[PDB]
Amino acid sequence: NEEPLLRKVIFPIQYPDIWKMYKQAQASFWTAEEVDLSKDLPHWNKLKADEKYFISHILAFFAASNLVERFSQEVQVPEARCFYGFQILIENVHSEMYSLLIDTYIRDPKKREFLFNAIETMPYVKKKADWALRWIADRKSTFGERVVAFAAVEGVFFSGSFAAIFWLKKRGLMPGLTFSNELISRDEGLHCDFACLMFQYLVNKPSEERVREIIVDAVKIEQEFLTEALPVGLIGMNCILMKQYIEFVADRLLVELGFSKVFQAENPFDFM
Amino acid sequence: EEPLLRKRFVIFPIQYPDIWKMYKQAQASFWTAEEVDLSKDLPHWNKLKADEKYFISHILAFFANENLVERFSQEVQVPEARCFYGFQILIENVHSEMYSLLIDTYIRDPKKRPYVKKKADWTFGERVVAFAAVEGVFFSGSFAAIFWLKKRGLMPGLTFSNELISRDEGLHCDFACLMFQYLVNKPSEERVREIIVDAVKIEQEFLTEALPVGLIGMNCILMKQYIEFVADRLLVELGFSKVFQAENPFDFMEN
Ligand SMILES: [Fe+3]
Ligand SMILES: [Fe+3]
Repeated sequence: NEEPLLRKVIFPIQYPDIWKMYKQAQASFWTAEEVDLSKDLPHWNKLKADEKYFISHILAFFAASNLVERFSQEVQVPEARCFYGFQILIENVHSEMYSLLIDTYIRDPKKREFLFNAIETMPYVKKKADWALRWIADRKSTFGERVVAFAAVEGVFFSGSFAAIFWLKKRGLMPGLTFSNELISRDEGLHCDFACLMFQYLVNKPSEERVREIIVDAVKIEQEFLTEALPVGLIGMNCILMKQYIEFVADRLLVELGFSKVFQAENPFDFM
Repeated sequence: EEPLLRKRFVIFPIQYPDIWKMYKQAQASFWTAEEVDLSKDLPHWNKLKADEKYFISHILAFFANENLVERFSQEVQVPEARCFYGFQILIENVHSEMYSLLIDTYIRDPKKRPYVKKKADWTFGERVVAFAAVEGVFFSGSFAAIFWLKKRGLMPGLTFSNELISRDEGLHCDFACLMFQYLVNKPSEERVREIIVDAVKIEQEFLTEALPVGLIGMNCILMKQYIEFVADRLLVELGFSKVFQAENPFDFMEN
């Protein structure tokens, strides 16, 4: 309780800018039903064996993916709690959408079964697990550290896959997948932005050194996935350029938290 | 332990269609505070008596917890249930914003801007019922009081917000009953009564001793009856029998 966010009639609003972001969340409310998948199987069938493997897998990883309930309890400002309550909900809309997309492109139930049991095995899930239990759950962890981890989960992890799905939009393919990709990644941006806003109200925040360790570690994990394990070559993208994008994204985040760049990586993707 | 408390990778194909249908119903009743127009209430408020202002402000003060759903939501494993609870969390935030706006609209003077204690102190199944009780028994008499204001044609912002909020609590309370059905081990009829009947006592004391509905022209004996009626309706919903046998006295609460 040295911290304004942490210390124990919502109106009038004390924090207009926390509140403005809640209001932006509400403004952009949607449901998985809103998204039209009727024109997708034709485009899907035009994809090649390697591109279907890739798309079906990154979807499964999106689906495989509860720290927000913890922040909502911990943070004591009503304005913030409203934003986290909306975040809980919209995340559940994300899951529905991924389930819908899979069910639309993987029609046979046993194929879905093979697919998911594979994905539980894989490194990307274990590595992201180990990272969160290292930087969130450790309980030598601090609140400032968790805020930075929180921001990374939203803005570094899956950043490369949103980009991959945007690359397909460039080629006029799969309008339901790409349209839902836009809504979801927009939602993540806002969530990443909110975490960066909270970080600005901290009395005790972590060393630039420490902020780099959390962030650059996620970059390690995300780059490995999309270049080593499930390479973007599978859908005609360049690996080197993707590693660079992940770093541009991570540099942007460091600067949002008020620190200097580490990688100096420019954005390689016009379409982004 | 229990199906609702035990362990999914992908929502579809839906497993508990009845719980899912409730989530979809919640989604279909989405609203925000700004959709309720409070710009004709102050003139009405200024025409009220001293005792009507007293009553309305005080119930609005007690209207102004979903810590508990941030616990149910974490404990329940069935994805369809977790979806409903997510949406419930959102809607109670809409409710609080609504009640803050109302207070702010009528009690413009900052300086001006009990029952509380009895609620505070007051197995998964027990918590479900106590949870159902909060939605259903607590504040049911306050909902009826504002439906009385509507019958006299007063305070249209308050009364409309009340219709919306009442409807949500109905759904939220119904949902706690659907959860209760799915329990394999549930407390006996004896425990439910204790929880529901303690609830009724607290609510009855509140709207007839501390802050009598007589202040807005209502009959207390009848308000006591209606609270008992709501409690009865809950007991039967949870799969038990009535304890009070109370008829709903209010013709205006019949739609
Ligand atoms: Fe998110
Ligand atoms: Fe409720």
